[PDB]
Amino acid sequence: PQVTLWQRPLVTIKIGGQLKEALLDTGADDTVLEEMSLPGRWKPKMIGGIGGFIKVRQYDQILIEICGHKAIGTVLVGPTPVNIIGRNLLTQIGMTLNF
Amino acid sequence: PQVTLWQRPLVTIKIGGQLKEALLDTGADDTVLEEMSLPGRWKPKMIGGIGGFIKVRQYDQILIEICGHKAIGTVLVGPTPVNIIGRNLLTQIGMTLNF
Amino acid sequence: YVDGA
Amino acid sequence: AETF
Repeated sequence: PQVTLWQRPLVTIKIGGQLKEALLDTGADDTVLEEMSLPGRWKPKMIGGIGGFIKVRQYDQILIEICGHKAIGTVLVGPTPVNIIGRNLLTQIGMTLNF
Repeated sequence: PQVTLWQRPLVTIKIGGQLKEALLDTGADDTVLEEMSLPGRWKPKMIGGIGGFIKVRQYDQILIEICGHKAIGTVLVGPTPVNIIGRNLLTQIGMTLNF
Repeated sequence: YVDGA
Repeated sequence: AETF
């Protein structure tokens, strides 16, 4: 429905049959999850941020449920410090940033 | 004003008498700006990101105007790829996520 | 993502 | 892309 930012905007996600916690990150173009087991094939890719860059596995057409809302999109998997839900999926759950 | 995420949530900021563009980032605890001239004293610090860590200068009580809304708080300055407005300031301008 | 750590 |  709505969430304030006094604390990190953590949500529960279900992906690849597993339950995980992830950060809603309006500053992320893409969604990136810590290392996990995800079926299917993938393609190499590299993403950047503060501190440098990391190498990740790119999975397309991946189903994910975010705090109850389903979305299908690309998901990156690699050495990120935390699971991040990026705008590619945020737009699917009608996530808007209002102020 | 409401803001969707189909595109990067860029906003205009005024800080230290200068105009800059910055990304509204709910995944960021802190506000971090690219190298710029700011008055007052600072104290070293290191923040983390997806690619690792960067060294930055920490300034407190810094006044910033984000899309017309004033806020005062800590601002970090260092080698970040882009200007990021983090939650420490996002809460001051009443930003929220809606889904 | 910015981690104050 | 970039996870800023």
